[PDB]
Amino acid sequence: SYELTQPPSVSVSPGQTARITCSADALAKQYAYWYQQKPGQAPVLVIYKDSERPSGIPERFSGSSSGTTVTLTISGVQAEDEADYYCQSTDNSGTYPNWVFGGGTKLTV
Amino acid sequence: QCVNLTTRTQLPPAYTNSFTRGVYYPDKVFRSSVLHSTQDLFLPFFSNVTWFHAIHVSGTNGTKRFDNPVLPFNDGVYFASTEKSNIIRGWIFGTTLDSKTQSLLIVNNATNVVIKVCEFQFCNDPFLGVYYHKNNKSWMESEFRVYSSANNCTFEYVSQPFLMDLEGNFKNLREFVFKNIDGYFKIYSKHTPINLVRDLPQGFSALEPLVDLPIGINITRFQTLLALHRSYLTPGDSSSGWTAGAAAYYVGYLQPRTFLLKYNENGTITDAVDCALDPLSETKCTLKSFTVEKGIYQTSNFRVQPTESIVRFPNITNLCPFGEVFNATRFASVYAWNRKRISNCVADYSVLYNSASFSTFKCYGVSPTKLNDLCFTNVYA
Amino acid sequence: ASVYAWNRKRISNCVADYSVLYNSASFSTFKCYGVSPTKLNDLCFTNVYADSFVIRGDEVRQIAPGQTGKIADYNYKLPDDFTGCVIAWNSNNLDSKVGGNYNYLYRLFRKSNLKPFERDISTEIYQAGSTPCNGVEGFNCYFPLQSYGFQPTNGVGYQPYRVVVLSFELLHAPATVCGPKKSTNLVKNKCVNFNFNGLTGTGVLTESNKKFLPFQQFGRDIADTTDAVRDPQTLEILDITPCSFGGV
Amino acid sequence: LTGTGVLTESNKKFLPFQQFGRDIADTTDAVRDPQTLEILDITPCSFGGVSVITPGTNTSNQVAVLYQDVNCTEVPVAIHADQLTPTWRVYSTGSNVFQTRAGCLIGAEHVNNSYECDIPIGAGICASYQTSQSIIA
Amino acid sequence: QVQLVESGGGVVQPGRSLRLSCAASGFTFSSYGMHWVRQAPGKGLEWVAVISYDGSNKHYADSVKGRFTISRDNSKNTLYLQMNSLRAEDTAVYYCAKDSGYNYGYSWFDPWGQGTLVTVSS
Ligand SMILES: *[C@@H]1O[C@H](CO)[C@@H](O[C@@H]2O[C@H](CO)[C@@H](O)[C@H](O)[C@H]2NC(C)=O)[C@H](O)[C@H]1NC(C)=O
Ligand SMILES: *[C@@H]1O[C@H](CO)[C@@H](O[C@@H]2O[C@H](CO)[C@@H](O)[C@H](O)[C@H]2NC(C)=O)[C@H](O)[C@H]1NC(C)=O
Ligand SMILES: *[C@@H]1O[C@H](CO)[C@@H](O[C@@H]2O[C@H](CO)[C@@H](O)[C@H](O)[C@H]2NC(C)=O)[C@H](O)[C@H]1NC(C)=O
Ligand SMILES: *[C@@H]1O[C@H](CO)[C@@H](O[C@@H]2O[C@H](CO)[C@@H](O)[C@H](O)[C@H]2NC(C)=O)[C@H](O)[C@H]1NC(C)=O
Ligand SMILES: *[C@@H]1O[C@H](CO)[C@@H](O)[C@H](O)[C@H]1NC(C)=O
Ligand SMILES: *[C@@H]1O[C@H](CO)[C@@H](O)[C@H](O)[C@H]1NC(C)=O
Ligand SMILES: *[C@@H]1O[C@H](CO)[C@@H](O)[C@H](O)[C@H]1NC(C)=O
Ligand SMILES: *[C@@H]1O[C@H](CO)[C@@H](O)[C@H](O)[C@H]1NC(C)=O
Ligand SMILES: *[C@@H]1O[C@H](CO)[C@@H](O)[C@H](O)[C@H]1NC(C)=O
Ligand SMILES: *[C@@H]1O[C@H](CO)[C@@H](O)[C@H](O)[C@H]1NC(C)=O
Ligand SMILES: *[C@@H]1O[C@H](CO)[C@@H](O)[C@H](O)[C@H]1NC(C)=O
Ligand SMILES: *[C@@H]1O[C@H](CO)[C@@H](O)[C@H](O)[C@H]1NC(C)=O
Ligand SMILES: *[C@@H]1O[C@H](CO)[C@@H](O)[C@H](O)[C@H]1NC(C)=O
Repeated sequence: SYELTQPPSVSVSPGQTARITCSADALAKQYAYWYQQKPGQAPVLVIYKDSERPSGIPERFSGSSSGTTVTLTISGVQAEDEADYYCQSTDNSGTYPNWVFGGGTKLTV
Repeated sequence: QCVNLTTRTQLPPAYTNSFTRGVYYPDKVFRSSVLHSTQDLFLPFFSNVTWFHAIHVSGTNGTKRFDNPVLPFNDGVYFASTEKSNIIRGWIFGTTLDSKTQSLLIVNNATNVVIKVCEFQFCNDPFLGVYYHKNNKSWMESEFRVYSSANNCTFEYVSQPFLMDLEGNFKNLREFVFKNIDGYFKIYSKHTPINLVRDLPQGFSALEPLVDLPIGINITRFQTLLALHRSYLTPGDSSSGWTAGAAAYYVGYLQPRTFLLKYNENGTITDAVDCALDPLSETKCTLKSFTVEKGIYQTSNFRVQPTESIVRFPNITNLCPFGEVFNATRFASVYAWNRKRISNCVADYSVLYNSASFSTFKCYGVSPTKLNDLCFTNVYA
Repeated sequence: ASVYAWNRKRISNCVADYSVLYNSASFSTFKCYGVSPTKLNDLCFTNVYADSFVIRGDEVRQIAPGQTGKIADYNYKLPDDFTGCVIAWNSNNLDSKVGGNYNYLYRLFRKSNLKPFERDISTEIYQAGSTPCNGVEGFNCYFPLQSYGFQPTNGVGYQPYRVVVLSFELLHAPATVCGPKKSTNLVKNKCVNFNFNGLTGTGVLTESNKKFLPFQQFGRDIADTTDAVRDPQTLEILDITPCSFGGV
Repeated sequence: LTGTGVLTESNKKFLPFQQFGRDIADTTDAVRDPQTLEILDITPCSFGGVSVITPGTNTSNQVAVLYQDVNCTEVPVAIHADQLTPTWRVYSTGSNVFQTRAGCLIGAEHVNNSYECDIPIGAGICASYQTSQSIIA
Repeated sequence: QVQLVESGGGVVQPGRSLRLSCAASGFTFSSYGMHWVRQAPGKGLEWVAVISYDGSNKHYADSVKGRFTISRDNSKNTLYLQMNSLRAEDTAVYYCAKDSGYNYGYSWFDPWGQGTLVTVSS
């Protein structure tokens, strides 16, 4: 039911930081997950549980949450990170579990 | 909304010993330093109680599935639970446990008790989904997956939780005796911390009264509500749920017994004797004392109780002609009253009040309730 | 409410004065079992439940312990050890309407007799015959509930009768509802007629060192004389000694 | 006629106008079964002809039982040991079974040597608590 | 390389049935739940369907409740999204993903299949 509010696009120069923040009223009480969808490729998990990085993802990617807002920052914007980034949280409000996504960010290097 | 779990596969029964547990306070009169004899529904001493782990891991692969069987409710039940993580949340009581008949819901979340009597459409596997929040982890939010729909609610009751917060070998014994007598569901409970005793402990704890619920429903079967910490969509290989069911619950059935309860100076039941257990207890109940002296004592019968009843009536098929007696087109005058002999038939008065309403119905020498289970020699109308 | 689903209401934390009912309602039936109606003023009750429904005039005789019939078997049965008062009054002016009041239902058929204070609100089809009903009405398959069908031109035994059954519990628990009697002062260490929560007696009272559980009100060592009571206003526990000093 | 008891077959003969029987006139000893015309006599289920021989509770908690005026082979039948708890099945039968003229004593060890009487069982039989430590008769 | 390859996607007229077959390899298929997520062209991802590990439970988005059905064959380690009565808004790149959490309230999608383009032709 609740919609995650994600910015349409960000523009970051290379060799810098790139914080991607999406906030929702239930994001302060439920976990959020980050996926990267490179153009022409399937989405891959990047940050899950708001802080935890699975193996195979480079160490640049780091995540944290600040109450309502959750954020995804990159410790060095390489050209390989130019992609689409999405949020996800699980709404248990209805009879059965629901999975809500975000709009997505166009990150440009 | 309900979620379908796997087939229970009918695990074989397992029993354990209940060393003098299930004794509750029968009355609300402060008694001090006296031995009181009460005949009521008590769990027999040293009985075989049926123990079920909340989560059983019995498969070769390592399947974890709740053992939530629907179990009978024969004249009362003692539900004892030894858990450490609040995975048992409550019970449901009813006969058909569907929308046809009324059912009783008892469920315990983190804040209060919800007691509801409605016509619940219970699913096959009722449970509560439990998930901790992201930053606090001090309480557990609960998602109710017990019934599909609830209608015709006639009771509502909220109070402080029956089950205390159990949030690592600090198991606890929570014991409750449930009785449904004369339209009231009576609940009696005691909470005691236990230590290194896997099964039921040896000792005596008296169950203090909790609530008397005027539910006014018929109860024949009951089930146990469990908390599902793991996920039904993705089952973990292991450790997702609570430690392969170290937690467990015990079910025993009350029976009509005579107990000698010993109230101490502070008013507490400190010891009891089951008169039907051994001959020493029969002597104790005959003498009304917990200490007997040397010698021989004649003891009255407390050892045998009838379990089955037989009815033997003559081979009579036809129904009595009460239509001729009661629905005649003309009746005799009072000075010449009509006497008719009724014989060789079955006296069923339940067919009479389908359409006939009797303003006066007075029975002398017999009670009207006992009129069904009786045979008469000669009947004159 | 209807008799098949009778309305049970809890009465607590108030004063049970029935003398306010003298002006408005006249009760055709007022029968108290386990208590006398004259002693009803000077008594305190622990829990009171009002069971309210509507029956016919000919069926008011069935609201009694030890009775049988249609209501006493299939609709509303009172226990044998019933302590409480059955109240019933004619309501032909209210319940019955012109053309037929079919808003009150009753249970013709049930597989077994009701147990005391049980409510069956199930509307499943009764299987009178050997053939299964299969959830549809037909021959030997009757809907268990039917309407009274009240009319203002009906007879007295077919007229509406409103019934309230007040179920009590006397002198066993702390009481929340009491009678119209006005409380007085406490005279300690003197021989005086006393009335504690409806418990009447004659004797002397002393202060006691006993401790009562919160669900306990009276105290009996030997169970034929009330030793100690919890005074209703001040929560101190007073034990009662008989006034008679016959040891002379 | 409702009751609780045990029934045996009876050799009594009833007149055609008789249905119930009352030799003592306060208990219906015999009855005619309604379906099959055989006559069944009703014995009470209560077997109160049992006496518990015990030492002090301060001394011990083990007892012996004397079933009065019955044979030792009919003790499980007379007390209905099938419908009893398994703790009473210990005293229904066992190795320590002694047939006396007063009754059948179960739970005490018979000894050929004789001592003075302290717990009088009867018919010349006495019981004591003597040596591990057990009840002897 | 827990790999999920799907196939069976193509152009279609509205009001015709199309069945999507997502194969699985490299992991215990029966031990993990599975989802379907669609991504409309030029728009973000959207979840549509759930199947349980056994297949005993399934939920669908309120927009496409009842109009699709989802099933799994544990023997052939293949996931199925049987779709009926397609509309104009159903055009997307459907992805078969795998549920990745073991706790009740929350879940996520760690592996994802390459995608099948379901196109509706008006
Ligand atoms: C435990 O359950 C009770 C009853 O279901 C909850 O209490 C009610 O919560 C709703 C919100 O969903 C409120 O609108 C009501 O006013 C509450 N009633 C009472 C009597 O408190 C309670 O919030 C639940 N607690 C938790 C932690 O889930
Ligand atoms: C119990 O709830 C059911 C819900 O279906 C009630 O059935 C309907 O109730 C409404 C409102 O009283 C009536 O207008 C309908 O005519 C009823 N339909 C049926 C199927 O009878 C039902 O009346 C409620 N009461 C009890 C105690 O059964
Ligand atoms: C309470 O509900 C049970 C449901 O089983 C009732 O038991 C059934 O009663 C019918 C009516 O005689 C019998 O035909 C069934 O064989 C019984 N089933 C069982 C399992 O016993 C019971 O009668 C109900 N109690 C009351 C007072 O109505
Ligand atoms: C639980 O299982 C039942 C029975 O398999 C599911 O109910 C069936 O759902 C299918 C698909 O929607 C229907 O075709 C059947 O008609 C339903 N049968 C019944 C008995 O209702 C039920 O949906 C499952 N619960 C879930 C998926 O959570
Ligand atoms: C419990 O069952 C066992 C096995 O049948 C039996 O040996 C034991 O005596 C029983 N305990 C009881 C009924 O007290
Ligand atoms: C954490 O839970 C406790 C107990 O419910 C509550 O008092 C406190 O406000 C909560 N704090 C947070 C961080 O929500
Ligand atoms: C009763 O309570 C008193 C409180 O002082 C305590 O000393 C005593 O041990 C208690 N008696 C028993 C045996 O419960
Ligand atoms: C009594 O006779 C009347 C008239 O035929 C009939 O309507 C009614 O059903 C009869 N009642 C009974 C109980 O036979
Ligand atoms: C009852 O009310 C009287 C009058 O206000 C007061 O004096 C007395 O203390 C009260 N008793 C209580 C509150 O227990
Ligand atoms: C009574 O009826 C039953 C059922 O048919 C039958 O088995 C039995 O023999 C009959 N008894 C007599 C005495 O006719
Ligand atoms: C037996 O009595 C003595 C006093 O005569 C006492 O010291 C002892 O504790 C008692 N033993 C038991 C087991 O009651
Ligand atoms: C008891 O039964 C045995 C079995 O043979 C018999 O020898 C003995 O005489 C019987 N005793 C009495 C007193 O009937
Ligand atoms: C007692 O006497 C009997 C006589 O048959 C004999 O069998 C038994 O062995 C004797 N026991 C002892 C301890 O002397």
